[PDB]
Amino acid sequence: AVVKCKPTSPGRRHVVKVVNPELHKGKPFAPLLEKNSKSGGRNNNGRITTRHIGGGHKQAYRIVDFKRNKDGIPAVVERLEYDPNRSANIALVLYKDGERRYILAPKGLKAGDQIQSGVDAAIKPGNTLPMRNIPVGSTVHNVEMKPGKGGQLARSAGTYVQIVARDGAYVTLRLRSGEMRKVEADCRATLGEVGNAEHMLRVLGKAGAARWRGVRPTVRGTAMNPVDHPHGGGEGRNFGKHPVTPWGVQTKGKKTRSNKRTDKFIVRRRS
Amino acid sequence: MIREERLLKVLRAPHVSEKASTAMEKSNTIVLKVAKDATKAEIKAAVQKLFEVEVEVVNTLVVKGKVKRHGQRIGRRSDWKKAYVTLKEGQNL
Amino acid sequence: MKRTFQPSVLKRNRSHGFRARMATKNGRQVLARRRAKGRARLTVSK
RNA sequence: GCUCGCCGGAAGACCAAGGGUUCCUGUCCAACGUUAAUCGGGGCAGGGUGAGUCGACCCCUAAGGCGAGGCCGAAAGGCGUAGUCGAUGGGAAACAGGUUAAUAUUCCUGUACUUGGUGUUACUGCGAAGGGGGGACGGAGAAGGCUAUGUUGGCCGGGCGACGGUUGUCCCGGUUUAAGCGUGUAGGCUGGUUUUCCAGGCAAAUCCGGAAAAUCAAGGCUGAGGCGUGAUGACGAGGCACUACGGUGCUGAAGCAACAAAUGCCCUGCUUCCAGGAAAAGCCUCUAAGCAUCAGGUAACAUCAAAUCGUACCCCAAACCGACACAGGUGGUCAGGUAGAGAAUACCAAGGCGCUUGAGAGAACUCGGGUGAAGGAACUAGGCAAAAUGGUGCCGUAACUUCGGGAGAAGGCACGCUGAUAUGUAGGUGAGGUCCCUCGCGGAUGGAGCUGAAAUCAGUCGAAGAUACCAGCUGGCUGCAACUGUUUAUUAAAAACACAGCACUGUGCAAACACGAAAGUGGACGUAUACGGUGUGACGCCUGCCCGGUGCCGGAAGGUUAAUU
RNA sequence: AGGACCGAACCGACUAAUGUUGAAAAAUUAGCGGAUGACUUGUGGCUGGGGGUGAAAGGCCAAUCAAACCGGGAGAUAGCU
Ligand SMILES: [K+]
Ligand SMILES: [Mg+2]
Ligand SMILES: [Mg+2]
Ligand SMILES: [Mg+2]
Ligand SMILES: [Mg+2]
Ligand SMILES: [Mg+2]
Ligand SMILES: [Mg+2]
Ligand SMILES: [Mg+2]
Ligand SMILES: [Mg+2]
Ligand SMILES: [Mg+2]
Ligand SMILES: [Mg+2]
Ligand SMILES: [Mg+2]
Ligand SMILES: [Mg+2]
Ligand SMILES: [Mg+2]
Ligand SMILES: [Mg+2]
Ligand SMILES: [Mg+2]
Ligand SMILES: [Mg+2]
Ligand SMILES: [Mg+2]
Ligand SMILES: [Mg+2]
Ligand SMILES: [Mg+2]
Ligand SMILES: [Mg+2]
Ligand SMILES: [Mg+2]
Ligand SMILES: [Mg+2]
Ligand SMILES: [Mg+2]
Ligand SMILES: [Mg+2]
Ligand SMILES: [Mg+2]
Ligand SMILES: [Mg+2]
Ligand SMILES: [Mg+2]
Ligand SMILES: [Mg+2]
Ligand SMILES: [Mg+2]
Ligand SMILES: [Mg+2]
Ligand SMILES: [Mg+2]
Ligand SMILES: [Mg+2]
Ligand SMILES: [Mg+2]
Ligand SMILES: [Mg+2]
Ligand SMILES: [Mg+2]
Ligand SMILES: [Mg+2]
Ligand SMILES: [Mg+2]
Ligand SMILES: [Mg+2]
Ligand SMILES: [Mg+2]
Ligand SMILES: [Mg+2]
Ligand SMILES: [Mg+2]
Ligand SMILES: [Mg+2]
Ligand SMILES: [Mg+2]
Ligand SMILES: [Mg+2]
Ligand SMILES: [Mg+2]
Ligand SMILES: [Mg+2]
Ligand SMILES: [Mg+2]
Ligand SMILES: [Mg+2]
Ligand SMILES: [Mg+2]
Ligand SMILES: [Mg+2]
Ligand SMILES: [Mg+2]
Ligand SMILES: [Mg+2]
Ligand SMILES: [Mg+2]
Repeated sequence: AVVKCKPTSPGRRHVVKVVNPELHKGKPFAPLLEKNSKSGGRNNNGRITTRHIGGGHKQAYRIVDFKRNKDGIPAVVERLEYDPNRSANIALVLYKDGERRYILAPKGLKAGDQIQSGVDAAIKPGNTLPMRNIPVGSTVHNVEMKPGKGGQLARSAGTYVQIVARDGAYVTLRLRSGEMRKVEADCRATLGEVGNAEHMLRVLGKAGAARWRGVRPTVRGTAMNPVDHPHGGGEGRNFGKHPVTPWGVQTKGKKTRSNKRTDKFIVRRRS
Repeated sequence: MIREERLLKVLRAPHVSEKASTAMEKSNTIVLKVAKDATKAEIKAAVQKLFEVEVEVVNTLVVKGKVKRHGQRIGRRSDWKKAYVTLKEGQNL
Repeated sequence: MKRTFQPSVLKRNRSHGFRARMATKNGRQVLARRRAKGRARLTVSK
């Protein structure tokens, strides 16, 4: 559910929360947890290479089964869980032979549901199959770009991909960006949409809410001095320049894709 | 079994002070100056050999040398180890 | 007020100590210069 | 020595860091000490730091570092795998009393505890670089149960008062006791056991996970505190004797209860929220290659060992960082009384200090303050500064509003003491007693004693009762920025920055983009509800026309056009 | 519940006076803002000079910053004093 907070303080006046009370209120499942320390957007030269990253809350990494490789063995959903690492919720599933795993929670899945992967799985949300065994016209998510590599496409909350065509050993996918893209028909996908579609309705309400997420403030280029940024300087407010990145590249319209290796898989750019 | 050559080298001097006199007269402890790298076991074996008294226990400490002057010249006396060796109540060294 | 020199012996030794100097070639060149000058104290170690 | 004054959430006490003899004793007063100095953190000489249990060392890992091979790079070197380091975190064990001029959880006394090495006896499947479990973790909030501690009473010892009174409902003091061991309490968590079986735990496993059964229902874990013991002890108000008048020697009474009570403990609990909250070892357990009436396990006992290094002293400071014996700076721990909401504040305790020039005088003027006739902002750039308001309870409170606010709006009334209600109330606490027993640290009834606000009605003193300290000035119109935040360390705190929100735009993942000759790394163990860039800046109503110029996007016919040939 | 309210510790630094060969190369005193958070603080670590870092003041990078400090080219050059 989506809920507006009452304005008992200015920082709460605009807060809109997305509360899922289906989500397990306890601790995660420990065998599937790793530590992940923060970077502050710094690389192994110790330099900031992505701006505006730092602070925020401590988070453990949940090992999530993006490969969905346990074929023929059904699993039951034990519970849905909050995952701080990603917008989608995750679902702890228990396979019949006793193995527990985490998967991306698709829309509509709840505790008690049965799921399956393989060439024989039934066509229902949460089931994983190669896209040559999935009917053209299906909505899928967690789509592989190479067979056996694991899902890389349509993983974020509420996303999905549509299988629009199949030509021999390749399928044509319509991705959430609007791009039509070729992918080998031997790639696996999970049926349904990714759940938690109300994710995008939340309103942070205050600066500190973005700080909790490890986002540091953005200083506008025009607020700096010429030595700092191409937009810098000028008495009062002045621009008189085509807008650019901090490193001098046009930032309103200029395209930056350059990959002749993967051009052949793009059937139609997103426009 | 520590070597007798090792044992003959670790007891340097007996320490003479009011605290040492009172350790002898109140606790049956003798205060010695021992070799800087002397261990408690070595000091104990050396006293049990060369002074021929039974040793209950050895306590040790390192005295740091003072800074002194000499004709407008700074210098430093050596560190040196002190041992409180306790005898067994009736040994009477 | 807080002045610039705030001592820590660990940080001193890690930053300027004998082994830190020996860890890199430019550090060894520091030690070489200081020996050729005849410093009585090569490093902050002693 | 006697008085006086000052600090007392510190100006007391203990640490860490840092310093390093500044510690204690004798002697000396040249220089040092902003004066003198017989004194000193000064000179000189001597003394002083005692550990199986405290800390380091050690086992273990975090960020991060280094990094055999390796990948990369003119050289130097960069990055990184196996590994190996790295605390600010995890991992065994000791307390009370006494004692030195100067050390003490280290010495002594008394009473404990931990780990390992052996050496026997007894039952004996042990074995890991591998599996599982555990260690193991957030914020906020609520309430109970406690303790530290305090107050009173009882008890014990002492007193009978330099001036009216003081044998009493009078005065003073003391009334302290640990770790450990036994007990498993308030309370928190979990159903327990026993079987068959299995695409999971890189092999295996009797373990873990999963399934299916029968069976039994209180078993298991955790746990403050209390009680018993430790303890006939120690300590102990005082008294007595020496004094080398600095203190030691000897002796020692009471050693109880009730009430109040933490920010400490139970509690790494419980409840709840979203921003979803280390690792590795020690530890338990499972087995593999292997050893197999051998090694090895368990328990008992006996005996060994527990090394080395630190330990003095300062430590919100004259001993550290500031050139100074410098109104500065410096992390942690302890937390008494009266009043008070309080760690504010005032006065005090324990304790520690009077700040290393003094003596006079009592001009201008300067500094820090007190008071002020009449007037009351006339001052001035400006009410700058000052003056003023100030507490609690209750009455009462406007435009407007995003319905939360505005609001402590504004304005007002009461307020000390004594007595009664009620020889101390409402309430809290709760003994003996009686009863019951899933028989105890049990539970019910019982209410003695203790503690105890508020109010109302009378009376009463002062000019004044929130009496000191402490402690909002208030209202009206208007610009700007929504707001809490941030900023020019050292003349600018703002209308500047940020901001949630909005939009454009890039980006299909070996992403765009960024650091990097490169290898790589960040972005991200993310995947378009995502990520980068840019502008705008909550919210409400909105956001019109221009593609000529410049940029960007698309386009591919024609002209122009490089190396090349 | 809250980047909620009042208010100490703690963090800051709005006004005035003093001080300006200071007690102090930035403080003292009286007032002042925040005070459960975008808070504050200890220890250790990483980023290195046309480079870092910057809720952006050209701020800060050891009392030094529109290009740190040390050493070197180096006795730069100086139609100027
Ligand atoms: K500007
Ligand atoms: Mg950004
Ligand atoms: Mg933004
Ligand atoms: Mg500017
Ligand atoms: Mg430029
Ligand atoms: Mg302008
Ligand atoms: Mg213009
Ligand atoms: Mg020692
Ligand atoms: Mg000296
Ligand atoms: Mg002294
Ligand atoms: Mg003299
Ligand atoms: Mg003098
Ligand atoms: Mg001296
Ligand atoms: Mg001993
Ligand atoms: Mg590492
Ligand atoms: Mg390396
Ligand atoms: Mg190599
Ligand atoms: Mg190690
Ligand atoms: Mg540590
Ligand atoms: Mg002492
Ligand atoms: Mg008590
Ligand atoms: Mg508190
Ligand atoms: Mg000491
Ligand atoms: Mg002084
Ligand atoms: Mg001072
Ligand atoms: Mg105070
Ligand atoms: Mg005067
Ligand atoms: Mg005056
Ligand atoms: Mg006046
Ligand atoms: Mg007047
Ligand atoms: Mg008047
Ligand atoms: Mg008037
Ligand atoms: Mg006027
Ligand atoms: Mg005038
Ligand atoms: Mg004023
Ligand atoms: Mg005033
Ligand atoms: Mg105007
Ligand atoms: Mg503002
Ligand atoms: Mg503000
Ligand atoms: Mg300034
Ligand atoms: Mg500042
Ligand atoms: Mg200012
Ligand atoms: Mg990559
Ligand atoms: Mg605006
Ligand atoms: Mg703007
Ligand atoms: Mg607040
Ligand atoms: Mg402080
Ligand atoms: Mg002040
Ligand atoms: Mg405020
Ligand atoms: Mg406040
Ligand atoms: Mg500076
Ligand atoms: Mg330059
Ligand atoms: Mg030259
Ligand atoms: Mg010259």
